[PDB]
Amino acid sequence: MIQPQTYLEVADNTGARKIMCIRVLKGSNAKYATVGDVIVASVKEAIPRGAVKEGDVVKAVVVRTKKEVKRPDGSAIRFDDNAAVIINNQLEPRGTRVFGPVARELREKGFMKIVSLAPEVL
Amino acid sequence: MRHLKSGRKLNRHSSHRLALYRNQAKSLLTHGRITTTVPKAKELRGFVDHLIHLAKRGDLHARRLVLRDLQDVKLVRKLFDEIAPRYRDRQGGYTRVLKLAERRRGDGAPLALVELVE
Amino acid sequence: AKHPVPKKKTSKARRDARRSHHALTPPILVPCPECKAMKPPHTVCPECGYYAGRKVLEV
Amino acid sequence: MNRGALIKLVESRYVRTDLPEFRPGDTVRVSYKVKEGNRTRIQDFEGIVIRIRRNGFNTTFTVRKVSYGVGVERIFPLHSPLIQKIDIVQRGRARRAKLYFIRNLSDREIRRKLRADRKRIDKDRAAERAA
Amino acid sequence: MKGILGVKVGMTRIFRDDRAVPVTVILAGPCPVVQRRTPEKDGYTAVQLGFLPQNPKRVNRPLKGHFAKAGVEPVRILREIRDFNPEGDTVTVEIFKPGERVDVTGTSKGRGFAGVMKRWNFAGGPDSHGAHKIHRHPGSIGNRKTPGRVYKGKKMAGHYGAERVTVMNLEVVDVIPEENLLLVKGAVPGPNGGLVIVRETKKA
RNA sequence: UAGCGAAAUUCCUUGUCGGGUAAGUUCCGACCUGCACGAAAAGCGUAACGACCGGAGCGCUGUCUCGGCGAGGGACCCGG
RNA sequence: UGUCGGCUCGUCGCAUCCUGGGGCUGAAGAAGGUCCCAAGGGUUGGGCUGUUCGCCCAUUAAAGCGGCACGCGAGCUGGGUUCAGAACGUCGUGAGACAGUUCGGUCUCUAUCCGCCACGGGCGCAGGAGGCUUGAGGGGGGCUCUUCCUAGUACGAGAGGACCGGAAGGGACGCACCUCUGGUUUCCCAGCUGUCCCUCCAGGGGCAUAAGCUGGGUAGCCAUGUGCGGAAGGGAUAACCGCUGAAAGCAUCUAAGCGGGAAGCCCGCCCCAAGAUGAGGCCUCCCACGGCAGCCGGUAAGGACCCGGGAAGACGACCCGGUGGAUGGGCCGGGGGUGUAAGCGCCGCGAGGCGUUGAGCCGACCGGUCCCAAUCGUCCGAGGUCU
Ligand SMILES: [Mg+2]
Ligand SMILES: [Mg+2]
Ligand SMILES: [Mg+2]
Ligand SMILES: [Mg+2]
Ligand SMILES: [Mg+2]
Ligand SMILES: [Mg+2]
Ligand SMILES: [Mg+2]
Ligand SMILES: [Mg+2]
Ligand SMILES: [Mg+2]
Ligand SMILES: [Mg+2]
Ligand SMILES: [Mg+2]
Ligand SMILES: [Mg+2]
Ligand SMILES: [Mg+2]
Ligand SMILES: [Mg+2]
Ligand SMILES: [Mg+2]
Ligand SMILES: [Mg+2]
Ligand SMILES: [Mg+2]
Ligand SMILES: [Mg+2]
Ligand SMILES: [Mg+2]
Ligand SMILES: [Mg+2]
Ligand SMILES: [Mg+2]
Ligand SMILES: [Mg+2]
Ligand SMILES: [Mg+2]
Ligand SMILES: [Mg+2]
Ligand SMILES: [Mg+2]
Ligand SMILES: [Mg+2]
Ligand SMILES: [Mg+2]
Ligand SMILES: [Mg+2]
Ligand SMILES: [Mg+2]
Ligand SMILES: [Mg+2]
Ligand SMILES: [Mg+2]
Ligand SMILES: [Mg+2]
Ligand SMILES: [Mg+2]
Ligand SMILES: [Mg+2]
Ligand SMILES: [Mg+2]
Ligand SMILES: [Mg+2]
Ligand SMILES: [Mg+2]
Ligand SMILES: [Mg+2]
Ligand SMILES: [Mg+2]
Ligand SMILES: [Mg+2]
Ligand SMILES: [Mg+2]
Ligand SMILES: [Mg+2]
Ligand SMILES: [Mg+2]
Ligand SMILES: [Mg+2]
Ligand SMILES: [Mg+2]
Ligand SMILES: [Mg+2]
Ligand SMILES: [Mg+2]
Ligand SMILES: [Mg+2]
Ligand SMILES: [Mg+2]
Ligand SMILES: [Mg+2]
Ligand SMILES: [Mg+2]
Ligand SMILES: [Mg+2]
Ligand SMILES: [Mg+2]
Ligand SMILES: [Mg+2]
Ligand SMILES: [Mg+2]
Ligand SMILES: [Mg+2]
Ligand SMILES: [Mg+2]
Ligand SMILES: [Mg+2]
Ligand SMILES: [Mg+2]
Ligand SMILES: [Mg+2]
Ligand SMILES: [Mg+2]
Ligand SMILES: [Mg+2]
Ligand SMILES: [Mg+2]
Ligand SMILES: [Mg+2]
Ligand SMILES: [Mg+2]
Ligand SMILES: [Mg+2]
Ligand SMILES: [Mg+2]
Ligand SMILES: [Mg+2]
Ligand SMILES: [Mg+2]
Ligand SMILES: [Mg+2]
Ligand SMILES: [Mg+2]
Ligand SMILES: [Mg+2]
Ligand SMILES: [Mg+2]
Ligand SMILES: [Mg+2]
Ligand SMILES: [Mg+2]
Ligand SMILES: [Mg+2]
Ligand SMILES: [Mg+2]
Ligand SMILES: [Mg+2]
Ligand SMILES: [Mg+2]
Ligand SMILES: [Mg+2]
Ligand SMILES: [Mg+2]
Ligand SMILES: [Mg+2]
Ligand SMILES: [Mg+2]
Ligand SMILES: [Mg+2]
Ligand SMILES: [Mg+2]
Ligand SMILES: [Mg+2]
Ligand SMILES: [Mg+2]
Ligand SMILES: [Mg+2]
Ligand SMILES: [Mg+2]
Ligand SMILES: [Mg+2]
Ligand SMILES: [Mg+2]
Ligand SMILES: [Mg+2]
Ligand SMILES: [Mg+2]
Ligand SMILES: [Mg+2]
Ligand SMILES: [Mg+2]
Ligand SMILES: [Mg+2]
Ligand SMILES: [Mg+2]
Ligand SMILES: [Mg+2]
Ligand SMILES: [Mg+2]
Ligand SMILES: [Mg+2]
Ligand SMILES: [Mg+2]
Ligand SMILES: [Mg+2]
Ligand SMILES: [Mg+2]
Ligand SMILES: [Mg+2]
Ligand SMILES: [Mg+2]
Ligand SMILES: [Mg+2]
Ligand SMILES: [Mg+2]
Ligand SMILES: [Mg+2]
Ligand SMILES: [Mg+2]
Ligand SMILES: [Mg+2]
Ligand SMILES: [Mg+2]
Ligand SMILES: [Mg+2]
Ligand SMILES: [Mg+2]
Ligand SMILES: [Mg+2]
Ligand SMILES: [Mg+2]
Ligand SMILES: [Mg+2]
Ligand SMILES: [Mg+2]
Ligand SMILES: [Mg+2]
Ligand SMILES: [Mg+2]
Ligand SMILES: [Mg+2]
Ligand SMILES: [Mg+2]
Ligand SMILES: [Mg+2]
Ligand SMILES: [Mg+2]
Ligand SMILES: [Mg+2]
Ligand SMILES: [Mg+2]
Ligand SMILES: [Mg+2]
Ligand SMILES: [Mg+2]
Ligand SMILES: [Mg+2]
Ligand SMILES: [Mg+2]
Ligand SMILES: [Mg+2]
Ligand SMILES: [Mg+2]
Ligand SMILES: [Mg+2]
Ligand SMILES: [Mg+2]
Ligand SMILES: [Mg+2]
Ligand SMILES: [Mg+2]
Ligand SMILES: [Mg+2]
Ligand SMILES: [Mg+2]
Ligand SMILES: [Mg+2]
Ligand SMILES: [Mg+2]
Ligand SMILES: [Mg+2]
Ligand SMILES: [Mg+2]
Ligand SMILES: [Mg+2]
Ligand SMILES: [Mg+2]
Ligand SMILES: [Mg+2]
Ligand SMILES: [Mg+2]
Ligand SMILES: [Mg+2]
Ligand SMILES: [Mg+2]
Ligand SMILES: [Mg+2]
Ligand SMILES: [Mg+2]
Ligand SMILES: [Mg+2]
Ligand SMILES: [Mg+2]
Ligand SMILES: [Mg+2]
Ligand SMILES: [Mg+2]
Ligand SMILES: [Mg+2]
Ligand SMILES: [Mg+2]
Ligand SMILES: [Mg+2]
Ligand SMILES: [Mg+2]
Ligand SMILES: [Mg+2]
Ligand SMILES: [Mg+2]
Ligand SMILES: [Mg+2]
Ligand SMILES: [Mg+2]
Ligand SMILES: [Mg+2]
Ligand SMILES: [Mg+2]
Ligand SMILES: [Mg+2]
Ligand SMILES: [Mg+2]
Ligand SMILES: [Mg+2]
Ligand SMILES: [Mg+2]
Ligand SMILES: [Mg+2]
Ligand SMILES: [Mg+2]
Ligand SMILES: [Mg+2]
Ligand SMILES: [Mg+2]
Ligand SMILES: [Mg+2]
Ligand SMILES: [Mg+2]
Ligand SMILES: [Zn+2]
Repeated sequence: MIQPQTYLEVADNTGARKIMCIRVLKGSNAKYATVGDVIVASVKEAIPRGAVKEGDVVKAVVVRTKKEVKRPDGSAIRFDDNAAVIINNQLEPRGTRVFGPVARELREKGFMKIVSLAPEVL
Repeated sequence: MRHLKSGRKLNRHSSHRLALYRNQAKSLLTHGRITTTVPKAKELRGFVDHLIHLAKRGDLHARRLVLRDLQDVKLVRKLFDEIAPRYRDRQGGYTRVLKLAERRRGDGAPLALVELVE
Repeated sequence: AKHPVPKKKTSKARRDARRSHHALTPPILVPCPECKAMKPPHTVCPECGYYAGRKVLEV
Repeated sequence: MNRGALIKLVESRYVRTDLPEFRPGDTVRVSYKVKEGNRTRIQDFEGIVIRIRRNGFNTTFTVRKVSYGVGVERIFPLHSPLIQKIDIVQRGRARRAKLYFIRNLSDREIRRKLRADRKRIDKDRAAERAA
Repeated sequence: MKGILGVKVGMTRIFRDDRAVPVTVILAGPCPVVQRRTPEKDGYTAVQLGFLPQNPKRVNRPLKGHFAKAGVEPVRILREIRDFNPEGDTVTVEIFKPGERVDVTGTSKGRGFAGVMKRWNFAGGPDSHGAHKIHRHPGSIGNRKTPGRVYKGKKMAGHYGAERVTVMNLEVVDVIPEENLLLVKGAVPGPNGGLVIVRETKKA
């Protein structure tokens, strides 16, 4: 359940470290964004000389949340951090790698390049 | 809403209600029959019946459990030696409550009597 | 709160019409099947001490 | 009528019994059936069970594991037809029923606070000897 | 337009095609007809149904004669299904088949005197910043001298619950003739053990 | 005059430039066209101090998204 | 007759921001421009500043304009402004002054009437009753986006890119629900500190909150969780488009007549509803009781009182039960929560550990069982007006 002001850990090699949600791209007035949702976010912390810098307004896609995500099979899944991955306007991952596991819902929502770059899809 | 919530509050907080049930259990297990208001009467039954059945069990664990609520060692000895045996074949219903005719003058409280079965 | 207050003195008609539901209902009594004394049902007879056909209380 | 009997009766067809018992603290490998694209495989989930809810057929248990530096929790229904098998890999002894606190402990402290349950391990070895 | 009386028994979920589907279990059948409403005798078409057998000692003479006219044992509940006419004299769960879409009607759980926030989902007030004793109050209710009154039907505080509620287009997950059971997918108004009516859906 | 200046003073005014912010009529740093600072009704600075008045951050939160449940004393019923 | 702005709560207008239906276009397509019809629903979150307004950020189908004492302080707020303090600029010899700036600065427990939300009591609906109903008339609801197939086709040099028709998936909103997810769970269980006590050890109780603190947690009530709704369809139309066709040999959508045509109107859907005094309909039950359209009295069908109670509930109402009985309490079984009780044995100098032992305890949930408590009863209650 990511909403505006929520801090996300970036799980790629774009140079960013923490972004902050500022909008959920999902209709005119969505309240929360879960796994597989594209958001607009302001970069709040980055390593030097990266692909992006602090203050950059980028679009990301959430890959794991601290809220649990319910699945039709009756089961659920929950992670220890709310994490996102920066993307471009063509849903492509801007970085070259992703770190940590990502959720399987992404495969349903057309993020095959992030799913392939994942070390483990859960 | 109160849907399926058991037990009364009796305009008392937790410790006050607990001590009320305890003191009435003591007074009853002593005198055999006490006069109380009808709600306190209808609520005593669970407490006293559970204690009496526990005394019917008879072992040391039951004596310590009952002594948690009763504290008085002599009263518990009386409950195990005199009161318990006369309910050896009775399964539950060790107490009874009968409504009294006339109310109370100061406040109009409807009274009742709670006594131990024969 | 700005202290609401009665606008007009209530007419005797209106106050008595409001009180139209104040009448007491008389008690509910039955004869005790031992001393035939009138007493509330489901209570122990306070004139003979009997209930359910046996002594319970000294009257 | 007995409404609880009716509920249990409707549930009866789906009740699963071939799954080995365990307690909060045991390390477990759950072989779960997973659809991805365009097939269905089996993905394993190995971790410490931190909680076991009990509601007859609606009993669900939660499993925690560190996966590549990220704490992951999965909740499974005991009578789910997607759990192919469950394998006990270690018996731990917990003084508690709910194991939430291990979300704030390091791995070392976790090993210190959930030591091996030598009793139920000896009971596991005591069986396992067929004739 | 088929229907049947029944009692909500409780909620659970089952597994169909690797999907956990929530169900309400309803004890519907059996229900015998005790009267039939015809256009020539009453003005419209309907079927009066009876549910749950009753101790005859608890039934009074008028209802007893009514039951007897149909040659039907005493029953606890009598409820009509309009625009219905089964050919037999007893309605069972067999009328509903898996996959059929239905509407279920029940009596909601009564919430008693309900605040404006529980009844009408009002926003209430601030819980700080000076808000003086109105953290749950409804606020303004009118204008001023114009119109100088309150609208009819203005959402306010009052009773809420224990009212007729109809939930529509619920899939029949399963039917169990041996136990007169009806497994529907979703939520059905009222507590476990409440009276519910199951009819065919009105939405194509 | 020195010093200071869109100021506890600047009408036009959210002046313009820079900083902070995803975005800053406030804030901080500048310029000076000071409507209408200015040197014991003191001028410009000042470590320490302030339940004084601004601005930003970290932490943490039912302040909020957005409300939910629970406790007790009233409110509700009866007697005075 | 409390004056800005906010918050809460709305409702209305339509000069329509969006969604819908159109005409003209300097309308190829896609996208716009302009005018016509349309008020059913919808119209976001944030930075600045008391602001309304406005600018800006990120979105959007869209971020409409207005009325209701510039809606709404016996609903809240009190930042602005508009008492007394203090200061700055400026004015005045001065006391003081400006609305010019700046810091601060008491907003009143009890609703009589109308109105509104809920809810009972009385009477009436010509005999009195138990049920089941019709729906006059009301309210609710009414939203929209993305992708895909059609089809990279019609159209265009190319970029770009459809009508019509057909699927799938969202956002907010509404109603219900507790299987799952997630809360609470005031004593359901365990751990821990300090002190006082029972009884010295052990084992326990009180108090540290109106749970002493911590770790958990049933039923219930709950959203963050789950199901479902917006329609489909029919009818009459608005702008607009026609058919046939005079007056007016032509022409004309019209003067006679007939089609097509909107998220709008009427029905359809859910809910209330015969106080609908126009008091409806159907099933069944009781009956011509005595004395003097009236009165008194005992009854009938029945109803109420009282009592055990209830996911019903402020009271009262509703619904269930009253020994011919499972309604509550107890007891037993199951679920469930807590997580291995006391005691004894064994190991250790000891704090403790092991075994007995998934033990002991254990509210509400699903059941069983007359052990206890609904004992015994009383009061109402038709004799059917007239053409
Ligand atoms: Mg990472
Ligand atoms: Mg920077
Ligand atoms: Mg209630
Ligand atoms: Mg409460
Ligand atoms: Mg109960
Ligand atoms: Mg209690
Ligand atoms: Mg209670
Ligand atoms: Mg009570
Ligand atoms: Mg009191
Ligand atoms: Mg008291
Ligand atoms: Mg206390
Ligand atoms: Mg106390
Ligand atoms: Mg008990
Ligand atoms: Mg009694
Ligand atoms: Mg007195
Ligand atoms: Mg009495
Ligand atoms: Mg006031
Ligand atoms: Mg008032
Ligand atoms: Mg006040
Ligand atoms: Mg008031
Ligand atoms: Mg007052
Ligand atoms: Mg007078
Ligand atoms: Mg008068
Ligand atoms: Mg009056
Ligand atoms: Mg008089
Ligand atoms: Mg005497
Ligand atoms: Mg159940
Ligand atoms: Mg059965
Ligand atoms: Mg794998
Ligand atoms: Mg691990
Ligand atoms: Mg399998
Ligand atoms: Mg019903
Ligand atoms: Mg409220
Ligand atoms: Mg509501
Ligand atoms: Mg609410
Ligand atoms: Mg609030
Ligand atoms: Mg506030
Ligand atoms: Mg205040
Ligand atoms: Mg307050
Ligand atoms: Mg208010
Ligand atoms: Mg006013
Ligand atoms: Mg008027
Ligand atoms: Mg009600
Ligand atoms: Mg099936
Ligand atoms: Mg000079
Ligand atoms: Mg300057
Ligand atoms: Mg400036
Ligand atoms: Mg200066
Ligand atoms: Mg100043
Ligand atoms: Mg000026
Ligand atoms: Mg200015
Ligand atoms: Mg200025
Ligand atoms: Mg500016
Ligand atoms: Mg400007
Ligand atoms: Mg600037
Ligand atoms: Mg900048
Ligand atoms: Mg700037
Ligand atoms: Mg400020
Ligand atoms: Mg200048
Ligand atoms: Mg000046
Ligand atoms: Mg000066
Ligand atoms: Mg001087
Ligand atoms: Mg200084
Ligand atoms: Mg100070
Ligand atoms: Mg000082
Ligand atoms: Mg902060
Ligand atoms: Mg609050
Ligand atoms: Mg509350
Ligand atoms: Mg409370
Ligand atoms: Mg209280
Ligand atoms: Mg309370
Ligand atoms: Mg009084
Ligand atoms: Mg118009
Ligand atoms: Mg339009
Ligand atoms: Mg249009
Ligand atoms: Mg146009
Ligand atoms: Mg063009
Ligand atoms: Mg076009
Ligand atoms: Mg063009
Ligand atoms: Mg036009
Ligand atoms: Mg409109
Ligand atoms: Mg509008
Ligand atoms: Mg805005
Ligand atoms: Mg702000
Ligand atoms: Mg800020
Ligand atoms: Mg603002
Ligand atoms: Mg501000
Ligand atoms: Mg402005
Ligand atoms: Mg856009
Ligand atoms: Mg458009
Ligand atoms: Mg308005
Ligand atoms: Mg004006
Ligand atoms: Mg005003
Ligand atoms: Mg306004
Ligand atoms: Mg006003
Ligand atoms: Mg106002
Ligand atoms: Mg007012
Ligand atoms: Mg005001
Ligand atoms: Mg006023
Ligand atoms: Mg305010
Ligand atoms: Mg002020
Ligand atoms: Mg100010
Ligand atoms: Mg101002
Ligand atoms: Mg002022
Ligand atoms: Mg002021
Ligand atoms: Mg002043
Ligand atoms: Mg000053
Ligand atoms: Mg001066
Ligand atoms: Mg001046
Ligand atoms: Mg002068
Ligand atoms: Mg001077
Ligand atoms: Mg002057
Ligand atoms: Mg003056
Ligand atoms: Mg102050
Ligand atoms: Mg005020
Ligand atoms: Mg006053
Ligand atoms: Mg008063
Ligand atoms: Mg009043
Ligand atoms: Mg009036
Ligand atoms: Mg009435
Ligand atoms: Mg009317
Ligand atoms: Mg109607
Ligand atoms: Mg209507
Ligand atoms: Mg194509
Ligand atoms: Mg289409
Ligand atoms: Mg849809
Ligand atoms: Mg449950
Ligand atoms: Mg739950
Ligand atoms: Mg659950
Ligand atoms: Mg839970
Ligand atoms: Mg306890
Ligand atoms: Mg000791
Ligand atoms: Mg102690
Ligand atoms: Mg003491
Ligand atoms: Mg105390
Ligand atoms: Mg305690
Ligand atoms: Mg918890
Ligand atoms: Mg707790
Ligand atoms: Mg619970
Ligand atoms: Mg929700
Ligand atoms: Mg939907
Ligand atoms: Mg038409
Ligand atoms: Mg033409
Ligand atoms: Mg023509
Ligand atoms: Mg014509
Ligand atoms: Mg036509
Ligand atoms: Mg036409
Ligand atoms: Mg046509
Ligand atoms: Mg239409
Ligand atoms: Mg629609
Ligand atoms: Mg109805
Ligand atoms: Mg009706
Ligand atoms: Mg009628
Ligand atoms: Mg009329
Ligand atoms: Mg009638
Ligand atoms: Mg009719
Ligand atoms: Mg009778
Ligand atoms: Mg009855
Ligand atoms: Mg009786
Ligand atoms: Mg009897
Ligand atoms: Mg029972
Ligand atoms: Mg029982
Ligand atoms: Mg039990
Ligand atoms: Mg058990
Ligand atoms: Mg268990
Ligand atoms: Mg042990
Ligand atoms: Mg032991
Ligand atoms: Mg030794
Ligand atoms: Mg050993
Ligand atoms: Mg048990
Ligand atoms: Mg029996
Ligand atoms: Mg008995
Ligand atoms: Mg009697
Ligand atoms: Zn007597």
